[PDB]
This record gives sequence, C-alpha cells and structure tokens, in this order.
Amino acid sequence: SKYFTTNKKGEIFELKAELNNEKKEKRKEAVKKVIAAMTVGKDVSSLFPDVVNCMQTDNLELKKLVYLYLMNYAKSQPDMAIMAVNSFVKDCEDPNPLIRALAVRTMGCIRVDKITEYLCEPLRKCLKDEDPYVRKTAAVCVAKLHDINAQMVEDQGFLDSLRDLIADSNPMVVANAVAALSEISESHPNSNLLDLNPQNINKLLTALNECTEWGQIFILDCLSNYNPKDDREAQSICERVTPRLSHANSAVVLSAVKVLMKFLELLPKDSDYYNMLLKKLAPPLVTLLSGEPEVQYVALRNINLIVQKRPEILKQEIKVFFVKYNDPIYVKLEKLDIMIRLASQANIAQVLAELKEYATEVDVDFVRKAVRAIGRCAIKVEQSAERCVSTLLDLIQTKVNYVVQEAIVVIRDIFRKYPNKYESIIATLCENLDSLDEPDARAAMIWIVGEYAERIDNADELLESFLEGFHDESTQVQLTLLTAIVKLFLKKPSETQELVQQVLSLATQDSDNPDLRDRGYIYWRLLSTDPVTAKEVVLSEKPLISEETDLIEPTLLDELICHIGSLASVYHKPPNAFV
Amino acid sequence: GMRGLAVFISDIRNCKSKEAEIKRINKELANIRSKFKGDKALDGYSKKKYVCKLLFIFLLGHDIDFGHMEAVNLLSSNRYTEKQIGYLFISVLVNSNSELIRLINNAIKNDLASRNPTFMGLALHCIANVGSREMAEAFAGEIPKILVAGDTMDSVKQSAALCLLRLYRTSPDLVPMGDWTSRVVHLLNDQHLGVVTAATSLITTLAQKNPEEFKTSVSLAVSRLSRIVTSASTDLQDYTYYFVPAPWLSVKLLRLLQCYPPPEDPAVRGRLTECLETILNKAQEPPKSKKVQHSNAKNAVLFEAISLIIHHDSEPNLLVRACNQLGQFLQHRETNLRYLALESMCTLASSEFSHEAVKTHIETVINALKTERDVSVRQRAVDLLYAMCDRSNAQQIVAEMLSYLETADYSIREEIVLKVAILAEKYAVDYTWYVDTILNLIRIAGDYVSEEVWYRVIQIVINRDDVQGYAAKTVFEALQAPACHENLVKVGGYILGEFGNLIAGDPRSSPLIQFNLLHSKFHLCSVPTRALLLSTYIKFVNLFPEVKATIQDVLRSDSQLKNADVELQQRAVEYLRLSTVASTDILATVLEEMPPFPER
Amino acid sequence: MIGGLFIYNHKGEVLISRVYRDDIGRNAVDAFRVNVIHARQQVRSPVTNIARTSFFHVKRSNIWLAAVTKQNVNAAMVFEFLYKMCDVMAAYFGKISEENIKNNFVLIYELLDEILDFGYPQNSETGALKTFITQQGIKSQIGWRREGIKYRRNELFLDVLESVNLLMSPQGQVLSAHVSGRVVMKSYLSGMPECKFGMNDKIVISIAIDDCTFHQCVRLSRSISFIPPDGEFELMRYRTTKDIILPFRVIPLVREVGRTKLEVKVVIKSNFKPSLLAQKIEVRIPTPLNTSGVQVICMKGKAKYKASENAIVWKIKRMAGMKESQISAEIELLPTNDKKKWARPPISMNFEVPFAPSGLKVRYLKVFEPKLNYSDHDVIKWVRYIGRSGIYETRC
Amino acid sequence: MIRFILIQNRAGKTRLAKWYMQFDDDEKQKLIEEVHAVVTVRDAKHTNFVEFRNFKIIYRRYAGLYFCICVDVNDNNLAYLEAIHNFVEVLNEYFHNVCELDLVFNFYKVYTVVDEMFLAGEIRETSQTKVLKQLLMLQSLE
Repeated sequence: SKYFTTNKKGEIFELKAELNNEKKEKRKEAVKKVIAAMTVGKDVSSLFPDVVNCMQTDNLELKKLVYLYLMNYAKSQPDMAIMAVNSFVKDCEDPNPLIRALAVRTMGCIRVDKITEYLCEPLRKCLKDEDPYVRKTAAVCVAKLHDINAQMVEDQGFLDSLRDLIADSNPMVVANAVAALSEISESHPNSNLLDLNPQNINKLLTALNECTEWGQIFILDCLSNYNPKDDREAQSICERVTPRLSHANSAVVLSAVKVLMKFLELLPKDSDYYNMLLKKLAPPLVTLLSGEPEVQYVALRNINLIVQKRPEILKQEIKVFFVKYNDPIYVKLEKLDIMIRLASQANIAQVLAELKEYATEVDVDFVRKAVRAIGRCAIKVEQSAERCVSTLLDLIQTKVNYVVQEAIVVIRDIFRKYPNKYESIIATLCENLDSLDEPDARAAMIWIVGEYAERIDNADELLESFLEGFHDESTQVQLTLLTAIVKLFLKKPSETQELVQQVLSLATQDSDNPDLRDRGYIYWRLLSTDPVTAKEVVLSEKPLISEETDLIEPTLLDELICHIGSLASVYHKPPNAFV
Repeated sequence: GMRGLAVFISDIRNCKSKEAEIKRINKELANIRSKFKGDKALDGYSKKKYVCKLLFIFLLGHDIDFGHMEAVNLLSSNRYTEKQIGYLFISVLVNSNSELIRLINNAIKNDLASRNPTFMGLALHCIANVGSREMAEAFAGEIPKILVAGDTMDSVKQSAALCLLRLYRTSPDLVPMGDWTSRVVHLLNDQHLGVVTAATSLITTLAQKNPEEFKTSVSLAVSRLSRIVTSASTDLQDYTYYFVPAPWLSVKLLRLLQCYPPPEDPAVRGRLTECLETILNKAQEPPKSKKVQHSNAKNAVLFEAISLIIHHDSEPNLLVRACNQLGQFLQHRETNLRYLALESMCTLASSEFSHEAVKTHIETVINALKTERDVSVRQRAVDLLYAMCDRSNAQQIVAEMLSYLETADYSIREEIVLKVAILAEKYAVDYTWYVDTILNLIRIAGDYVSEEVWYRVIQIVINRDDVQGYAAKTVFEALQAPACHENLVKVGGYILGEFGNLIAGDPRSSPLIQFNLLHSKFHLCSVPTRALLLSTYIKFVNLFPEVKATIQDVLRSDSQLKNADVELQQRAVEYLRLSTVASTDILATVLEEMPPFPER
Repeated sequence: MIGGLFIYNHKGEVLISRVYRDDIGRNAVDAFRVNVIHARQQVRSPVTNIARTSFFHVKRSNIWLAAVTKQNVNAAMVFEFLYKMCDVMAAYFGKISEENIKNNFVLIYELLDEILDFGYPQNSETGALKTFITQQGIKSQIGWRREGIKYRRNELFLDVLESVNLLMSPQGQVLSAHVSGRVVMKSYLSGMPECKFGMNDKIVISIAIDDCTFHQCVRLSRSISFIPPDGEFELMRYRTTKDIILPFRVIPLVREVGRTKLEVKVVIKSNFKPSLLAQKIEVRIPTPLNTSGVQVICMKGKAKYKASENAIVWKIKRMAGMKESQISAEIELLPTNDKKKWARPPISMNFEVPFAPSGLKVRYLKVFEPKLNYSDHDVIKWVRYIGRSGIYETRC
Repeated sequence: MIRFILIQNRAGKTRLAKWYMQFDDDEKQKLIEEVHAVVTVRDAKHTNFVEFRNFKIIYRRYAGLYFCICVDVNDNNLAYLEAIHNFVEVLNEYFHNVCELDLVFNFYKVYTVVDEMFLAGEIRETSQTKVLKQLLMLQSLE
C-alpha cells in the first residue's frame, strides 16, 4: 500500500522544507542535494513544483542549477517538464546572454507536440541576435526542432535564416550551422542544401582556417558531398584544403584525406600535381600512427582502404607499419594485414624476417596470424617462396606446438600453390607428427602425405597411426584421410590392401554421418569395378588455385572511398546496412 | 534520547565527500579513545552514549579496535538503556579475547540468575546472537532448565526455547537429550500461542534427527491445528491476520507434521484429514477483502497443506481435490500464485494417484504457456508439460510445443527443441509421425538441433522411406522462404538428391528450379553444406540429365575448381571427371540407391 | 551525431548518463552493458555494432566512457572528443575513479551540457570553460637470486594454472561461479635480467571474493616489472568472479513416474571454439540410496555404475567444442520405504581444458639483460594455459 | 531458517543488516552487493521469489526501500513474505508511520524490534499487539 511514503518526517520532507529558506546559499546546496538524489535513483518528483518555485531568481548559478534539474527530467518524462514552459518562454529575453542560450537549448530539449507553438516565437526571435553564443545554440535548436515531428512550413523561413547563417562572421557559428544543416539534409528532400559553388564555397573555405578545432570537420564533410565540374576548380579546392595536418590529429587529417581522395580526378601527368598529391599524402598518413590506440585503429582501417585503391602512395613505408610489442591486439592485427598488402618483392628481405620475429612472441592468436601472414606473403611474391618455406622450416624446428600447427597448415597451402618445388622437405615434416592435435593441422599433414606418397616408403605407418583413433576426430580429418588413403592405394597397390579395407569399412560400416557413408560407398564402387579409370578420375591435376578472396569489390571500394573518414569505413560496409 | 548521537549522525550525513566523512570519523575515534584512556572514571550515561557512537561507526563500514572494555563494564549496570546498548555492542562485534569471553560469561551467568524477565530476555538474546562454543560450554547446561521451570515468564520461555535451538544448530554435542523432552513437548498446550510458535520450531529442528523421541508431538499438533481451522472469526483476535486464523502457527505445525510419517492413531488420522479438507474448502469461498494480504495469507496455508499431503501421499481424494484447486489457480493475477501452482504441480505429476488429474488441466497449462510474460513461469510450464506427457497425450503435447516454437522467443528455444526431440524419440508411435515432427522441428529452429538428430531422421528415412514426397515438398517449400537455415539445407539436399524422382512432377518442382533453389542456397552455406550439395549435384546428374550442361557450367567456374578449401575442389574435380568424361553409363553403378542402413 | 554519453564503473552500473536523441532507449544502455563490458569471448574493438546501433568506448583505469549513436557519424571525431573530455575531467579533479565521479555529479552534468550540444561537440578547451561552468570540483588524494648464474641456452615457460568453480540450477541459471588461479613461471636465464610482462584486464589489481596477490619481487607502476629468481616459482595468485567462460553446460532431465521408476537423461554442451579439445572429462550422476538396478545408454565415452559409491560415472576420453552429447538411464527403485522423499544431490563434473576459463590471456613479455648482450629476440618462450574443474555441480 | 535480513534503499546503502550465520566482513559486503544488484532490476509484474547462491531471497519493495529476507530453499515463501509485511507494520505502528530517516537515527531500537520478532533465524512472535505492548513497556524504563 502506502507505507514509508509520508511527508511529515524523513528525507523528502526535510528537503522540501529546506527549499523554502530565504537564504539563497542554503537553497543552492538544497537543489544540489536534490540533483544528487535524482542521479542516485531516489524518487524526487514530489519535489517538482517547489524547485520550479525557485526559478524566480536573479542569480545565475541558481537558475543554472534548476535548469539542469529540468533538463534531467526532459528526456525521461517530458510532460512533467512542460509545466515550466510559462517561465521558459519568460526566459529567452533576459540579460546575461548565457541565460538566453540556456533557455533556448533547454526548450529545444523538450520533445512533445505542443512545444512548437510555444517555441516558434522565441527561436525565430533569437536567430537574429547580437550575441554569438546564442546563435550557436539556436542553430542547433533548429535541427532539434526538425528531428521532432515538424515540417512546420515556417521551417522554410527557418531554413532561409539558416542559409543566411552560413554567411556569418564568427567561426564557431558557421562551424555549427553547417553541421546542423547537413544533418537536416540527410533525411532527404532532394531540394535542400544547395551549394552556391563559387561564392558559398569561397566563403566556407575562408572561414575554415579561422574555425574551431571541431567545426573544420563539419566544413570538410559538407565539401565532401559537393561534386565539382572543371579541372582548375578542383585545383583551387585541393590547394586551399592542402595544409591540413592539424591538431585534432585523428579527425581533421582523416577528413582532409577524404576530401582529397574524392577530388582526385584530374589530368594526372598533364600537370605535376597528381604527383604532388600522391607525394603529400604520405607524411600525414604516417603521423596518424603515433597518437592514442583507438585513433591508430581508425587510421589503420582507413589506410587499408587507401592501399586497396591508390597503392602508389604508401609503396615504400613498410617499416613504419611494423608491430611493436606493447600495442593493443586490435592494432597488431591491422598492422599485420597492411604489411601483407605492402609486401612487395624488394622489401621481403626485412618483411620475411620481421615476421620470423613475431612467431616468437607469447600472444598466441597473434602468432597464428603471423604464421599465416608469412603464408599469404608467399602467394603474393613468387620470387621468394623458397625463402618462405625455409623460414617456415626454421619455425617448425623451434618445436613450439601452437606454432608448428599453423606452420604446417600454411605449408600445405604452399605446396598446393607451387606444386613439385619443395619436395625434399616432406620427409622432415613427418618427424614432427606426434605433436599435432588440432583438426586443421592433422588434416593438412595427412593431405601432404596424400600427395607425394611415392616420396616416402614410410607413408603406410603414418596413416595407420591415425587409422586406429578414427572416431573422436572431426569430419575433416575423416574425409581427408579417406581421400589420402585411396590416393596411396592407386599409387602403391599390393601394399595398401591391408589399409583400404579397414579404412573404407571403418568409414562406412561404423560411422553414422551419412555423408562420410556416401563418399565411402562412392570410392568403394570405383576401386571395385576397374582400376583403369580410378587413376584418371581421382589423380587428375587439380589446377592451380589463387586466393580470390583477398580483394574488395571495386565499386564498393568507390563507395567507401567516398566515405573515408566516417564510421562507414571502419566496418567496410555500405551505409545502408545500418539506418 | 541522546542528542549528541543525533547531531553526530546529521553531520555525517552532511559530508560532501568520502574523505571528509572518514576524517570526521577518525576524529571522533580519537576523541573517544582519549576519553576512554583518560584517568577520569566515567559516568554510566556517557559510557552508554559513547559505545552507541562506536557501534554506529562500525555499522557504516569502517574498523573499530577498542571499546569492548566499556562493553564489559556496561553489563554490570542496572539501567535498562545501558544494558541494552552493552549487550548490543557485545553481540555485533565478535572477538576472541579469552579474558573478555570469560567476563561476558560471568555477566550473563549473573543475569540469568536474576529474576527480572527483561534482563533474562537481553541475556538470552545475546547468547542466541553470538553463540560461540564457549557460550555453549557456559550455558547449554542451564538453558533447558530455564525452559522447563514453571514460574518462568512467557517471553522468557519463548526466547529460551529459541536460544536452545541456536545452540543445537551451532553445537550438537553440547545439548544432551535428557529429561526435558516431556515438558518441552507438553509446551504445546499453552494459551500464549507464541509459546507454541517457539516450541514447534524447536521440536521440528530437534526431531529432524530423533523422531522416535518426539513422536508424541503430532497429537497436540493436529489438535491445535483443528482448533485453529474450525475457529470463529472473532477467536484468537490477537493472533488473527486479515480475517485468517493463525497462519504462521499453522504453517509451522504442518511443517512439524512433515517430518513424520502418517499418524498411527486412527482418530488422529481422521481429524487430520478433516483439517486438511477444511483448509481446502475454506480456500474456495469468495474473499473477505479486496486486499492482497488476505489472499497471500490464506494461500500460504493452502500450499503448506497440499505439500503435506504430497509428503503423506495416502489421501487420493485429497490429492485430486488439491490438484483441481491448483488447476483453478493457473489463470490468476498473482504471478506469485501462478508460479507456485506450477511448481507444486511439477511434483504432483509424480504420483500414482494424481497423474490423470494433472493431465486434465492440460489446456489451461498450454493457454498459460502461450501467453505468459515471465521467463521462469514459462520454463516451469514447459517442464510440467514434459512431466505429464505419456502414451495418451504425447501427440497433442508435441503439436502444441511446435506451434509455440513457431513464435516463441529465444530464451526458451533450446530446452523446447531438446525436449521435443526427446519426446519424439520416446513415444513416436509410427515413422510418419516421427519423421513429420522431426522435419518440422528442423524447418522451424534447426540451428539448435543436435548433430545426431538429423543423422537419425535421415537414417530412418533411408530405412522405412514412404515419406519422400512429404520430406521433399517440406524442404522444397521451406527453402523458398528467404529464411531457410543450415541443417535444413543439409537434410533436404541429401534427401531430395536421393529421391527427387518423386517430386519432379509438379510444374513448380522442376529439376531446373530444384537446382536453382540449391544454388540460391549455395552462396550462403558453409563448406560441409557445400560438399553435401556437390554430392547431390552428381546424384541429380545421374538422374535428371536435363541440366547436365549447366551444372557442369557451374562446376567449371573459377569459384569451384580454383576453390580455396581442399575438399570442395577435390569433390568437384572427381565429379566433373566422372560426368563429362570417363563414363556416361557406369555413373549408374557408382551413384546407386545407397544400400539400406544396417541395424546397430 | 553523438547519440548519448554514458560513464560506468567497473561493476557495470551506470555512474552517470545523458542521452540526446529519443531514438536511444533503455535498450541502449542495457545492450552496452550486456554486449561489450560483460562480453566473454568476443574480440574487442573500440567501435562495435549491434542491432543497427554503434558504440564507442574508452577505458580510463577503471572507468568506462561510452558514446552511442545510430547515424553514420564521423568516427575519428568521436574518439578525439572522448580524449578531450577525459582531459577536461582530469584538469578539474585529477585522476578518474569512482569516488571523484560520485563526488562531482553536479560538475559532470555541467560539462555534459556545455561541451556537448545535441551531439555536436562545441568548443571544449579547458582554459575557456570558465565562461560557462560555474561550479568547482573537489580534488582528493635483491637477495632472492644469486648473481653469477650461467646457462648455455636461454629459455622460459609461463603456465596460467586456473581452477573454475560452478554450481548451476536446473533451468540453467548460474548460481555460483568463480575461478582461482596463479601464474607459475619457470625460467632458465644467465645473469641479472629485467622482465616486463603485461596482460589484459580480466584480473583487477565459502564466499568467493576477487583478489590478486603478487610475489615479493613484483613491481607495479597496467603492467609488471620484475627480476625472476632462478628455477621455478609463483608469480601471482588471484581470484575472479565475473564474466566466466563456463566450458561445459550440463542440462539434466529427471522424471520420477511412480515411486519405483525413475528415468534420468543428461545432455552436455560444449561452449567454446570448435578446434580446441577438452580432455579427461568425468560426470558423476547421483542416485537415491534405495536403488536396486540401472540401465544406461551413451554414445560418447563410456559410463558404468558404482553401487558402493552410490553414483553413475561417465568418462569422456576427449571432447571437441560446440558439440552436444547425451546419456540416458532408467532406474528401478526398491520400494522398501514408503517415505524419505529423495532430495537429490547435485550432478558433478571434472574436466581439463587448454584455455583459461577466467578469460586471462598473456598479452606480451619482454626479457632484457643490460650488461650482457641478449634480449627477448634471443630467448625461447613457451606458454600453456591449464584450466581445471574445481567444484563443478549442476542441480538436477 | 532465515539467513540474513536486509533493509536496503535504492542507492544500495544498507539501513539494516542482521545476520544469522558466520560470515566475515568482506563477504558480508559482497553478499550485500549481490543481493542489491539482483533485486533492483525486477518490476512489479516480476515474482517475489528469486534464487540465490545456496538459498532464495524473499523481497518486497515499499516505495523507497527494499525488505529482503534470505531463506533456505526448502522453506515456505508466502509465509515469509507476509511476515515481512507483518514486521513492516509493526515498525509503522511503533514509529508513527515509519520513514527511513527514522531507521537511521534509531538503529538501537530497530535492532530491538528485529530480535523481538525474529531470534536465531526463526519467527518468534506474530501478534502485533503484544509486541507493541512489550515495546512501549520497555520505552518507559530508565
């Protein structure tokens, strides 16, 4: 029922009694206690009216406190908050401009229906005001009003004033209004944010240099949506935007790179400017790796895209993309991928050695990544595969378990890529057979035994070792063991009869998975009807295989490179995949 | 009472920061340390107030390393407030200073020797609160003697019995089973019900290890219970809760009965049954209050009673009446009541006697299930559904379970699918029922179905087939909704690649569009799914040559023979070489009808 | 642009919050508590996407800051803003800990108002926030190793030895769970080396209470610096209670039809990667004492009865991950006593897995010997995680 | 048998904590945190019986405070919830419509009430009248 709720003794009653002292200093600490109570989760709605009774105050600090209270109520329960609009509207005209701005932003914070009729007059009032800070707030309030349900055909007069704001005097003003208007345009009427290209763009780029650390980002994002038409136009644009190596290292530099790489469509070698850009882009892209970790993550997920698109720029920086011991793992991974991408044939001398170092760290998963990176490197410069397999042999000889597994999984790929070029190594792999547990590695080892069976006269016992423990093993090893045992049969008959009976049977009579059963019966009929077609049907040269996955779609790349700096890049997904 | 304490606590509550508070507390600690170490002897009042402040500080969370000396000095006083504060402090801060332990044993010995029942109350409370093995050795020899003496006041009898309980739980060896048994069990006939409360609780916890020494309690138990239940409204006025006569005493008395077999005296047994029936009947009248309190209080006794009957399990009529009441509960506002009824039906479903009674309410159960908002309630309901599924109602139960899966939220899917699979394996009266249910389950929520389940369904289709058009059409249709997920792709691909000759007749079941289905599912499925699809591909190529070209057109793609994985391309090469070349007729001797699965 | 800002303490309760666009409800804060902080095996990333919403979070020494938004916001801007905010907070009250936040609520709201408007991070240089902020924060505040050790071949091995403890309710509610472990380090080094060792954040520096004790040599500053004694020793002991990664989940099913028949099925599910391997698993199923006989069926491992021990035992030689196995059993009860309702004791399991159930992972290790030549690049290191079942029970 | 009684407001601050089992200080703080966290996330439609480490919790919110009694799993539930309401009413009657600030300023009598109606983990007295009379009798001494 209603115990513990009386207001004659206890906290709430005591605060309510305090809130009515005529010593303002005590009212201050009073409302402060109230705010703390709101935050901690204590029900203070009962205090509501008298706190509003405290709004009748000349003091700045006290009114600030009460406005913070009302803001706290705004986004949770708006109807309650509305009960002070009579003062809110009697707040947008006071002296102390801070009061004006506070009132405007707070009123905008409300999200209810009837606010518009209350708000249309003050807001439209304050856009045309002497003070900068107030206009900086009111510009935002406009977008606030737009997101709440209102097309509010006066919104056309609003937008008139808003375009009139881009021709402002103070930097932060336009620095904010441009962002407000761009956000308006995204919920998209096709007739919005028209660019008076020469005049408006000149004004934007004049205000850019005086702008605040933050608004430059929005300026650049508004330019990005612009589409030029003529060459010298783009020349002048890139010239003016050029000097960006600015302080907000993460943001301004990245968005400048966006506006550049979107405005990189000129006669390349007719003027020595294409070269000039391709030269200037490198120092900032590099210096964006010295900041904090998260900035480094974003910069790397964008530089990956850049390398995908215009590799001529970063073609000689594979040193700065090395992995340091103390980085967060989500940076090591990006550095590794970029290193693979830049792995030319000239610098392998260090690259294939650098990776040789990483395979001796302790961060296990990263070591897996490094071994497979050696692998993928051995498929992008053919003229080094021999050294690659040599380094892999070294790593195997290290006899570390969770390294030898990825090592052998990559050596399988290598052999299948360049067949019959590293066949002396095969026997040496087998001696490292006892220490293979994971399914991938077991399968790859058995597969290597599959091919090149006539290299080893010991291949029989090798697979006979797995044959006993046939269950408790994944389907992969079972199927690959089937294929391999049969391959061994056709190449060395009269000595596998002992095997191809129990292998086949243990696969088909015993196992339950009907797919292994299927392949078992398939192989059974081939090797029972005629050994003349078995060879031509199983032993054919499986053609060469290329890693067709490692590239991103070109038009998708076009899209993302139109969205460099935004959140769109860091996922490598188009903006539609999230509203 | 003490103004200084109040101002202290107020200042504490006005601290603007944890550091300011902790500084103020260290300051007060320094002050009280000084005044205790000051050579001036102290007045009782000041010592009381100061130990109060100490206790408060300890309760806020800090540490306190002194004061217990005054705590000892405060037991020998004679003003009640001082005795209270002292015993409180000594009870809250447990410490093993052997000398102080001895002092406290001395002071409590003195108090128990006294005659004011208030002092005896405080002493017994402290003993019950701390309860060290030493206080055991110091008073467990006396406490029953305090309990059995006739002139001991009431509250003394209550608290003394409870403290004997606390002793029994802490130190069982230090309470010998002497003579007081008779009088402790005779306690029950007292008029002051509180005496009965204490005596019952104590007798329960004692009899839980020596029933044959307390068997004589059940008669008084049932007599008191009868006198309580057949009471009038204006009886036990001090001991009646919202027009309910003596709930807690009834609860504890039934609990006491729960520790014993059925009573051996026939008239006792009969009066007991009449009490239970009385409770159940009283449970059916309209309420005498719109207030939740009455409902909770009465239903407490009700649940206690039915649980007792279950512990007895000899009154079938009572059992079924209980079950019918329970079923009436299942549709109720009080989520508490709904949960509790479900919980109790869960165990009732284990009876030789109430099984069918539970079964009858199945539609109520299912309707509660189909709309309930809690997660625990739904879980319990599904578990009950499991609990009452047998040869009779399995089919309907399973059908309803699947129909719920058709929309049920994630939080239950796992155990629902597990239980439906197990029920199917258990009571499937025929193949076609079994295969139908399994396949529907897969279509609906495959990505939780075990590995062995669809192994088994494919196995059984291979054996006793006669469902091929059904299976084929089911997977066919489920595929063309854009939601079809993996295990369905697997099972259907295999089975239609085995038996598509029995679906290829529908104009909307063309071999071409069959392959188009399967290829539309290809570029989303993983590698073992792809392998299964490639085996079915060649099975088709053996049967329906009408796409023999385009299939091969796919098999030759960069995506197939340049495949990154090894086994995909292995199968691809083998099958392309089987088909395009190296035979066109021996294909019929390799891709035959998959000889039937043997019996394990 | 900036959907809504939030500040959490390490327990995961909202220390403070402020939203900006109504398209962000309670679901947002709950999702960021249950999908990032309390995430278990997910690979972390300072930008994460769930249910068509994006989260950015920065960690400050125990305090999570997070911004949430749905628009296609300029990513770099988010993080530069978070750094500016953490710096302004520092400049007003020094380090960032729960205490300073709980003691400057008012100032924090003043900031989140002024610095951040509707999601548009207006100017935030600390020298200039005096204009708009009027409040004022409140500040507050060898002998174990011989020298002259000579080995021919540098080596070392780290073993994260942990023991997990679990007790679960039949509907799968995790009642009790905690892991106690220690980092045993066995070395072979020549000389007086320094070592630097760092790990992730899953270990903060009859009732389980988190704890972390070091060895006398360890030195803190995050990271670890120390000079190991020769031979084998114990580096640090610790105990954790959250975010545990329960290897096996046991689901029981029990149907007691009559008072003579009793059927029990158990199904175990492996909740980890499909390439790992848990080894030497044992399941102990209880049974009432007046149990005459048993019938058991299993297609994984092998089970048998122990009448003296009064339990069914079920051994598993090895098992993979993300798979499901099942044992069935029927029980005929000797109807001697028509009493004694069997309060069935929990079902227990023993197991050994090659991954730290507590989520600990050895991040990085550098070995540097100054006076001699060698360094990390010249020493061979092995790592092994070993998590073992402690008390691992499921109420059936 | 009861294990521990808590009167705990929304902030997690404990107005009253009476134990009936041996627990060290650290684990006391720990259990308080766990119970507050498991209880403050339910709604009025949620049940009242929530399982807990080796026990269950019978709780009830009274619009500003939470009463929580830890009970052994094999004990009645509705009875203990109603006993909580009973004890709440005893407080409400003694303190003249008790408010939490009183539970702060007057702990040394709250403990008196608690031990009066509960002792050694069982329910001692149920009749509100006799307890009230005992209380106002003790309040008269000196």
